[PDB]
Amino acid sequence: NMAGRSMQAARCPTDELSLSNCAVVSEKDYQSGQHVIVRTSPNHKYIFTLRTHPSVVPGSVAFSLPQRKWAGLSIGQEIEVALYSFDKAKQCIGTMTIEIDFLQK
Amino acid sequence: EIETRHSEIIKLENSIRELHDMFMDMAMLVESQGEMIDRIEYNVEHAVDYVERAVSDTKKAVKYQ
Amino acid sequence: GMDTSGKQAEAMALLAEAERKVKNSQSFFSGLFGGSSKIEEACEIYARAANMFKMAKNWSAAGNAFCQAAQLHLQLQSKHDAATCFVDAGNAFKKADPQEAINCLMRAIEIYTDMGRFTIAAKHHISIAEIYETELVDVEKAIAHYEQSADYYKGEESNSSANKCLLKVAGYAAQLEQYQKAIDIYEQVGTSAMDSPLLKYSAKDYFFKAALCHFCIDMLNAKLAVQKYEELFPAFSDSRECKLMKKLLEAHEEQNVDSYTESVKEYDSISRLDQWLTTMLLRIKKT
Amino acid sequence: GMDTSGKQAEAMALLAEAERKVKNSQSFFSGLFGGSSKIEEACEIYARAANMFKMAKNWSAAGNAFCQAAQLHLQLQSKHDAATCFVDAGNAFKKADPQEAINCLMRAIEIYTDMGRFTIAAKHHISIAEIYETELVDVEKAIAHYEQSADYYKGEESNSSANKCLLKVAGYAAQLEQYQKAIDIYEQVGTSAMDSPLLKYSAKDYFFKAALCHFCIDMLNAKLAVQKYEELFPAFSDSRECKLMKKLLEAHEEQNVDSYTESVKEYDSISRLDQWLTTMLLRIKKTIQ
Amino acid sequence: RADQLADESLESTRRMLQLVEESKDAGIRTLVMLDEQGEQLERIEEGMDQINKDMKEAEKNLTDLGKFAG
Amino acid sequence: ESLESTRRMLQLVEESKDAGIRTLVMLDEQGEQLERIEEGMDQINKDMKEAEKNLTDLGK
Amino acid sequence: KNIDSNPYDTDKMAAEFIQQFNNQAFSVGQQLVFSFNDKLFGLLVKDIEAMRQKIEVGLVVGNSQVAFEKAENSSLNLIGKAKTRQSIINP
Repeated sequence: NMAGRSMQAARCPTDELSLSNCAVVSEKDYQSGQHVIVRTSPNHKYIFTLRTHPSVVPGSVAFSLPQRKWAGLSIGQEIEVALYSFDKAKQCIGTMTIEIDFLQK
Repeated sequence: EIETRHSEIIKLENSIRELHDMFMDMAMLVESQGEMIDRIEYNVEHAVDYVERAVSDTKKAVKYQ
Repeated sequence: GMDTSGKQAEAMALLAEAERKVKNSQSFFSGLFGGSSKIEEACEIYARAANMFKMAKNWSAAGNAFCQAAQLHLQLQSKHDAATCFVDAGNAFKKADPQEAINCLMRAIEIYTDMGRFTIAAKHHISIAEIYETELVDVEKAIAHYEQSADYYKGEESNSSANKCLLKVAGYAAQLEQYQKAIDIYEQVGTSAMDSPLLKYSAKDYFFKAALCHFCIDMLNAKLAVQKYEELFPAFSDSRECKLMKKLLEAHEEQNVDSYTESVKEYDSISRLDQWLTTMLLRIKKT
Repeated sequence: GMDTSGKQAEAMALLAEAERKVKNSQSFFSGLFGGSSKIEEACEIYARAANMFKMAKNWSAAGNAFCQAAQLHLQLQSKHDAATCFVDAGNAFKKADPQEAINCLMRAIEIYTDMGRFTIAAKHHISIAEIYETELVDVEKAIAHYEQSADYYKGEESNSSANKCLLKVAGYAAQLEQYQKAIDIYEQVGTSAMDSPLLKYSAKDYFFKAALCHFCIDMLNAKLAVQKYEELFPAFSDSRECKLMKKLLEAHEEQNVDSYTESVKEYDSISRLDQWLTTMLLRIKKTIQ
Repeated sequence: RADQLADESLESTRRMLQLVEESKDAGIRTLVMLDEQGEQLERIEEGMDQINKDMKEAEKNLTDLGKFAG
Repeated sequence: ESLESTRRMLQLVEESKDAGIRTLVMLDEQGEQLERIEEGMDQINKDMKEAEKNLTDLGK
Repeated sequence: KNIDSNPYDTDKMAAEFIQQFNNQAFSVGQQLVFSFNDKLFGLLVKDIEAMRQKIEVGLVVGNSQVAFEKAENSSLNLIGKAKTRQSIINP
């Protein structure tokens, strides 16, 4: 976890977890709230906040479709995950701008 | 002008069809050649092996003498 | 004709005085111990009786004679002659009953691999694979034979034969829905064919088939895969295949059966399709 | 797999058997003086061990055994067999160690050319150049090997092979080496096909390449050579390449990079590039000032 | 607009006729070429099989003669 | 009529192309094979010359 | 993925429902999948009336009667008598 471990990408099991924007991991592997860095290559790391789910098989992390098309992920692809710790004194979001549009035309 | 274009289209049709026939004949002849080269490969390799073992055995027999 | 059936009768009689030759082996070679050439001419009459049978269209008898001649001749000597006789028996058995042809061909394969002659062994492996396919239904044994023959061919840099064998294997595996091996093989062969100026025109078809196979498993990564194909080969998008695949994948985003139905009908309107592509599309586009 | 492990086990056993056999042969030559059958049978054991070892899928020791057997065989005044074993060992090492493969292949080349066979020597030279350039990054030695192969081919009026080798050499030189040799080779090969049986309409491209090379040198040489070819080969007058070149020449004359860019874009739109003309055209555009 | 129509149409006829003639001479020439290697490889068929028969029979007779001498 | 004629033209041209590509592949296979057969022929020639000459010399 | 504009006969569905679900417990708000003319539909029990006293949980029997009303803002076109529309004017 701290150093990072190899994981198999899986599909999100529930719609709610898909809407939660959090990576779904097994309680045996992680806990909910944990921030992990997903490494697909030396130059591609993506930060996700974890949410454990009983349906998630250990050794795999579930991601929703928008997460998959953002991180360029494939279900069943190998990823390396290491727990990440924020510098709350510096990494707490004061103001952030969001571009929003209707999801379905 | 348009009459010349009709002549051109007629000529092009003729040429395309006879090109098709030629190409088909090419393919037939080529595949035949491939088959029979294969048979020759087989026979040549067999001759190579037989004659190599032949020379080996003959030289061993001469050594026995 | 009929008189040649009578002479095949006296050719069973020829095998019969070959049986008298093995009766010599039983009792008379005690005084004819030096008659190893007598055994050789017995094998020769065996082979020629087998040839008269063959001309007489008696495939079972010709194969029996060939196998007996091979067994008698393979007295730990003249092994290559025994291998030739075994392959001749296998060819005779090809028609009618081919099962024992498999065993004789395997024995010849072992003899040749013992000798090291890998082109002959691999072509015989292709022969047994194709007779399995055309006569029997087992495909896994054909797949293993094809893999073995392709390995032997690639051993001696015979790249094209291995490439075609792997193309057939990938096609069969795709029919057997094991898409990882198929995509591996198709990508390999396409990226190899594009290397040299003699085959660069073929790459499009291999890339299209690999794209279809990849698209079968994961919709989402299909777009990334096709983008990778495009960027790797700038001259791929122009091809009608890439445009059609893009149309199909973008249409799949919206649940409209028509879109892809008329896409495929229009594409077929310029050229006919094969069983493999039509079946694959029918299976995949169901969902 | 059982097949592998068994193949390596029996190969080690056979190698030990061959070593003890050769030592006992050294002993017996003085002890009994049986001639040379002992060494020959030891070489047969070595060859069988090496072939089943390369069959075990392991290569380096296979080629090493081939080299040892060939050395011991040539020790008995037998040359062609040793050279064939050298070639096989080099082929085996091709995927194991380039240096030893190159050494053995050069040995085979020298010994063959000593025998009197050129085409085999030229083929080995081409293979050496291919392996040298494909994985090792260098050209000059490859250029030399290709030139030698072409020379040997022309020695036996093998026009096609020497033509291809010289064309490749000229292309590589134009890429990196200076241009005069490219000019000469390209022009000679192109003009040596005016009466080709199938290639009557081939030399055109070659001339264009030459023209480009000439244009890479200077504008005046470009135009003068262009005219010379215009008179020499009437058909080139009506080639699309002639009009493209003339348009590029007149555009670069006035120093309007936009005209050159649109011309090259229009050519690319009509016809796909080749990845060799684009580099030369970029280099030409680099010097518009 | 008929001007560019006539221009492109003349260009089309010229190119199509020329290109067809090039394809045609190419093909006819090559087809005439094929037969030569056809019969050449036939004749190597025959020469080779004669070699094979002769050497096989020679070697077998010589082995028999050597056995007779020994 | 010209429209359907050009449809025919397209179909014929693409068909000829598709088949010719395989024609070329086959011819490449033929060329690939011939060098191996040539090497085997030269090897047997050398072996026969040396063997027969050595045997004849030994006969003396 | 299987949405279509084809009409679906409610009366035949009602018979199929009785045929499929007769003698089975049903509760208000229950969700189930129903197979009708090889088409899968999602059904939600909205109201249940005893054989006119209102009941919370009931048993479907052969003589039980079915009245259909399409879901809010649904495009389903219900025909037949076993029913009981949107205002063309904005609410």
